[PDB]
Amino acid sequence: RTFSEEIKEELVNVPFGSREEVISELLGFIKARGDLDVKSRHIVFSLHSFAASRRLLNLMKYLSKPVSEIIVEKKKRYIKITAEYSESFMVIEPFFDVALFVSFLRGLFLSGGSMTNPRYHYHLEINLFEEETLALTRKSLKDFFNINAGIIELRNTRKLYIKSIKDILVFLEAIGVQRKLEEIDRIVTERKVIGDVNRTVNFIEANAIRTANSTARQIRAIELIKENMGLENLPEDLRRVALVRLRNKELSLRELGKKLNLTKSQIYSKLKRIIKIAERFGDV
Ligand code: NA
Repeated sequence: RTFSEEIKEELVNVPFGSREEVISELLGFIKARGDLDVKSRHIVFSLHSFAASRRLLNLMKYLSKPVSEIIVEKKKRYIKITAEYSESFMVIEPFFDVALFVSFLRGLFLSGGSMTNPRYHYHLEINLFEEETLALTRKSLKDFFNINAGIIELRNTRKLYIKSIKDILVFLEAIGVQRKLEEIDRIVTERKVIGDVNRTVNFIEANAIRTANSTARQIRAIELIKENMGLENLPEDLRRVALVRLRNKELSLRELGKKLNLTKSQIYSKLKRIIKIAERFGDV
């Protein structure tokens, strides 16, 4: 089951605050996915969500309004719900009020909205044809909940989207999601790693101390060999490595390697051999 539909399942039995909030949520369904025909007295809803379809049926039941037909129009296939038109449906001003607006948002989201699995993306969207509706919705999201949302063009439709995981949680909780807010936080909190600047400094020092102690140990090993047997009496490939280290004592192993067409690991293996040889003569 998609993460999005799991969120929508939580909303199927959210309370019906009042008749006004019920009609406001229905208007959300109507605006997003309703093909309205006042003359023939019907509304055709096209829904890709079963959670959304069940919520729509529960709203119509609350209002005591009959739904006449439920069919699948033959992934791209969708649910067609035909219901009776009532002028009361269109009388509500859904933005005027945070209670009315939250119900409108729930309707918009259930019918035409979706949300990405936050393990992969931060994305919650609402698809809508009308341009005014989307702008007004975006303004009310900001005024009421301080939620910043962008807008996207798709020719067939336009998308309102929220990319802040903070704003997404506020949005979801506002419309009545509960269980899944905990799962989202466990995912968000688990991607995080916080702080210690002193731990960072400690780590950087430790690596620098390792590198310095190694380099000193290389130099010391080369000096002992030079004193006791002569570098000229090393195997040719170790001899060049000993000289390059001794002549370039502040270079990294990578940079020492470049001077002999050797990789860092190659020059490092040779330095280890040189140190092994120098144990003969003294502490290294
Ligand atoms: Na050199």
